[PDB]
Amino acid sequence: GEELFTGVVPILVELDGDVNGHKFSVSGEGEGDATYGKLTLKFILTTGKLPVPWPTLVTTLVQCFSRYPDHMKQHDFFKSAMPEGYVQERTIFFKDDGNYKTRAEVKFEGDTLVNRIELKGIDFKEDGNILGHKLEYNYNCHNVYIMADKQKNGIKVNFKIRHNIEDGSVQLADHYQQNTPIGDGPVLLPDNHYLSTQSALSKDPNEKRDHMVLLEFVTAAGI
Repeated sequence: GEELFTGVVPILVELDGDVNGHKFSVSGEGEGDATYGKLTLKFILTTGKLPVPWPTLVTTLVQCFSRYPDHMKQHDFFKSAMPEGYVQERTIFFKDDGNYKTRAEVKFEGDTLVNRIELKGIDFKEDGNILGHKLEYNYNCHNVYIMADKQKNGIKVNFKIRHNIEDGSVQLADHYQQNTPIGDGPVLLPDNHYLSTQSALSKDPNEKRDHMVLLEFVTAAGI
């Protein structure tokens, strides 16, 4: 698994979502440098209207591209799971608003690491922060504490996101995630540790379409 990320690995992201009955589809393209922990990615609205601000979809739209220093390479579940992949299942709640429920399967189609997603979002208020587009186009460093689940030969990941709002307030969003290998073969089940995470949103000055340009850095530590 580790040996498949030695390089700059191309990457594709297909998203299908359905927020309060608002169907859409997104389509990301970019590479990933596991060595540098580094993601570069253009996103693209392919079908329909976007009922949600992009920062909401960030954590949803490849933890196998996290940098693991040599002394906890024996903790890198995401990459051992390869090339057959893993299932990443999340529910995100939004304090005093709705929630997303998220299934996705991540794996190589040949040389291309593919991330294909179902999303479904319910009980968002027509005049709330989310559907109202009340969110500062930005993103803050976050930590992702990763504990094991021998029970389901997988991992369990608690973290929260502080979405900046236009007012000055914050729209927190509690993430409950569990990752399980698609194949049947042995994986590395880490000791307790986190991933320090950095996301920078931007725009293509030459893209008429509704898109996101995203530079990420994910390094591990803690151990």
